[PDB]
Amino acid sequence: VTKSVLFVCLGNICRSPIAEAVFRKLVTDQNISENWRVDSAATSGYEIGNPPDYRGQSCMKRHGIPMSHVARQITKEDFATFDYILCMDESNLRDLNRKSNQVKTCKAKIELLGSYDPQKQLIIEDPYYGNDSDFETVYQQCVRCCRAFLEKAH
Repeated sequence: VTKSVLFVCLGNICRSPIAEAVFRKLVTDQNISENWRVDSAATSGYEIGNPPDYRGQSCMKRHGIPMSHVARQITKEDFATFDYILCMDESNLRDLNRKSNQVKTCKAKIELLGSYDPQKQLIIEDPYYGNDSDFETVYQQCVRCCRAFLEKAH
C-alpha cells in the first residue's frame, strides 16, 4: 500500500515545509513518489493559510528543491491516516502526544525527525528569529534525516 509521512512544526512555515519538500524530492529522484503520501502541518493555528517563510524559499531555491505549501493545522484525522508523524522539537512532540491521546485511532508513530540523524543533531531548532544560516542548518538536518528515514524507518 502507499506509505505516508507528515512532517510537523509549530507554525508549518519554517521547518516542516522544508522537510516535506526535501523528502518529496528524495522519493521522486528514486522513482518511488507514487508509493508515498507526503505532507506537512502545524501544531498551532498561528500561520494557517500562509506559504513557507520566504527565507526558506530562498534556501530551497539555492539547493534546487521545489517547495510549495499552504500552512495547515494537524487534525484528528491525520493521526489515523499517517504512518509516521515526524516533528522538529520536543515541544512539538509533547503537543502531538497530547493531541494523539484525544482520538480513538492513532496509527501514526510520532517521533522527532532528528532521531534519524546519523550525526545525532536531535533538535531541528526554530529558525524564525534567526538568519539565513539557520535555515541552511535546518535544510541540512532535513536532508540527513529524510535519507535515513527513507532507508529504514524506526
